[PDB]
Amino acid sequence: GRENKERIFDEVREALDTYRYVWVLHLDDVRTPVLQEIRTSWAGSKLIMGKRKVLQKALGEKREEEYKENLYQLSKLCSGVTGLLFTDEDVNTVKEYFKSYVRSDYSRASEFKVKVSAYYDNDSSTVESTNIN
Amino acid sequence: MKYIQTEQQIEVPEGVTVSIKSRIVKVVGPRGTLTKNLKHIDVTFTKVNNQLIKVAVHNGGRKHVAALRTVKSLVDNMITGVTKGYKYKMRYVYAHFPINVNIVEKDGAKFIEVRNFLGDKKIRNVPVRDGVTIEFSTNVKDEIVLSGNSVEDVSQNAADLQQICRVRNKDIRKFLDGIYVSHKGFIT
Amino acid sequence: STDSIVKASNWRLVEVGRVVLIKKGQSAGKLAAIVEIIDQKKVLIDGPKAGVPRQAINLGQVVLTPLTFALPRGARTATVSKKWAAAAVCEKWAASSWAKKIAQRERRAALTDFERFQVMVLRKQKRYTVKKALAKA
Amino acid sequence: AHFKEYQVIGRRLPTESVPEPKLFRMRIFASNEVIAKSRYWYFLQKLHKVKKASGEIVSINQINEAHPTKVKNFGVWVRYDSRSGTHNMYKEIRDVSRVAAVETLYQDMAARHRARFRSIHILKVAEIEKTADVKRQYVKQFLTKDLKFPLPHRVQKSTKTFSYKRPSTF
RNA sequence: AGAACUGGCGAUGCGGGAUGAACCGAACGUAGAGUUAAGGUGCCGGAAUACACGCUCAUCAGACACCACAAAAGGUGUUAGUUCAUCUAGACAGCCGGACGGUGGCCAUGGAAGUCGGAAUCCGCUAAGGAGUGUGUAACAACUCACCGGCCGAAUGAACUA
RNA sequence: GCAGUCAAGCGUUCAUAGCGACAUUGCUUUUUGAUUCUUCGAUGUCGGCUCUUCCUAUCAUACCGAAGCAGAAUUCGGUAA
Repeated sequence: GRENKERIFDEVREALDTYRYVWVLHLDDVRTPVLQEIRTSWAGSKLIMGKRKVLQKALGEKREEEYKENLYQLSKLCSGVTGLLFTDEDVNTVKEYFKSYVRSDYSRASEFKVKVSAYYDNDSSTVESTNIN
Repeated sequence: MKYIQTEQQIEVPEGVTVSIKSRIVKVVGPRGTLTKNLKHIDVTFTKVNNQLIKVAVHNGGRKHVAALRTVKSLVDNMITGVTKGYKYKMRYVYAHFPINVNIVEKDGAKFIEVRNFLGDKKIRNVPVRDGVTIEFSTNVKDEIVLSGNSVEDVSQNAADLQQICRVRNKDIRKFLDGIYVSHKGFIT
Repeated sequence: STDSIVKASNWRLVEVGRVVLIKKGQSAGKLAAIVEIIDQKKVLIDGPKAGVPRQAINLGQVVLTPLTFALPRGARTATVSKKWAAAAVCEKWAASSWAKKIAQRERRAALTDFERFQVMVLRKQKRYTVKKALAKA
Repeated sequence: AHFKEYQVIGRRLPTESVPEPKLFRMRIFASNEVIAKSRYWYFLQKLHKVKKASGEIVSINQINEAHPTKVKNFGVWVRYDSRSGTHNMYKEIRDVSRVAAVETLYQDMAARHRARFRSIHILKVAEIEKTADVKRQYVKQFLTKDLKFPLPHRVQKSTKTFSYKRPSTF
């Protein structure tokens, strides 16, 4: 319902101070047992998904209002169905991980691979963009 | 509630041209021409620019507005019937008696002849309409293909051809002899 | 020859600034402009220069004329009288062949019997030129 | 008939030990002066204890419209007695003056719901000041900008029983 | 079948209800003129094919008191309504991408794993996914929705009243 | 007498394929009553024979739909005199 949208609006906000890195992932064709082992292999990470126009507004789609600073740039970088991830151990590890990460999927025998596009650091307050396939 | 005006939009691609005097519709294009008589539906057609044509009903009731959408759907089948063209493929399920289906001609009348249906000596004749070409499936077993420009010429001739083979005084769960429409597709 | 030959079927349509002619009632043949539409059947009309008072009327009692001009919706009478003169619709009314026909049957009502006799003598002299101009081609 | 909105003021009775009864006024839509005095004691009996013999009418005043030529959107609340038990109704009318909208409401209830004059109680008629809160739809479709619509298929009222033109429409 | 009060008919014509002892109007000398009652004004049939706002389309319409028949119950036919909810931080419909793990919980056993049968009934991960709606395989496999997202661009859904 | 609607038990499972108890609303005058209206200075007051026409609430024939309808044989229903 709508109260799920007002819920997920909040835990996007309060995730910003607890974890220093903000990672957003483009993932179109995934499986739920594929997702749950992305979850359970990252116990330090807190992974919360949701609808885009909620996740845009929870990051703030305008440049005027925001929870922490330099926050609006990273929200515009995402186009498709996204799921956020919050870890703090290393910047080198996670971008190594989902390049190394691969499974198989449907043709619709064909490989499956989730990929990242935008990175952020809270205490540094700077927005990074990359393209790894 | 007496809607003040409603309207729809008819998309016209590049290859085809339409010509509309009062409610007579002529659609000309690559595969051929089709016509339709719409004197009864009480609408107003209007060109804006060479690809889009707005239909319109001013001050109409709900029975009048509901028939404004079906003017869209009847002219749009005239458009796809001339660019793409309509093509049905029917298959005929037989249990013990194979069915011999051919096309015979009696004074140019193009009759489809269903023989030996369920072991009957009766010879049935279903006339081919104007603007529908029936051919039999090369190198695929048990298939009859109806193709033409108009939907109402093709689909009625597909519906005529199944009801001539209807089973009487028998149970239908055991007896499945008959001709059926596999699917309704396009030419190109 | 690769165009859509769809006919126009042009119509007079009620709108703000559509000038009308009132056929029956107290007005009886005076111009007026539609100020504001109310619903399917009732409109709010006024003509200041003609002299019809501002009032709300049904569209049974009026007939639409093909002349128009621009007028903002909800305009008052003093606003209309300036737009009325600036478009010069009163001059543009008399240019039509339909305003001539009204004055034509009007003038035939007010003929003196001696004036009606002069129409006879002149229509005799007119046809004698016509019958010679005809039957030479 | 053509209704006229009136203001009727009532004062029970100046009696001994109670001078100055309080006062009461109402706004009454009626055809003439004689009905609206009698229609005043209809409602005002239901609200507290007076009668026509126990009461008297102070003054009646005809309320003309504050702005006739301005076109208004009107919301009306209606309590009418159907064949079953009575119930509320809210309708919206786009018309010219206050007393002309009640004219087109009694036609509207009689046509659609078959309610006579004696069943309907006009609760309150109020002017909707700003638009875009017009709740109903049939009032709302006339509020779009630059509204234009034709009148197709017009008839012509012929005075003679015969006409030689083979007449055509618009 | 038998009483109460009042008006009638019998004892009474005249206009109206096509027709009718009792209903509506009105009670009578003989004539002219004017105006009305009840009832009427497409035509028979004297009189507006008047004006105005709407509703209704019946493969048995409906048409004016007494009066010459109709009920309970039904109908996404149609026009109005009331009460609740959902939405422009994107609804309902349509397609398109997910739909999971503990755990085949157990009782049935010739064979059901959410599902031919049956007492029962939770957590984990979770945007979300029901010890689960059905198509059905002896049983598996396999599919869908309801639970969610992306394209998609304005209102919609449910229960009731007349 | 006949028809609606509510559905108890049944049709091994499962209210509504098929049967059907009673609540509740009706129609009919081919029933018995109720009335005693018109006929008591006659309306010739049972059944059968002969003969025409009409109603449909359809037993058969025609064409269809349903099932606990393999065929065959039936059962239930629709337009139909």
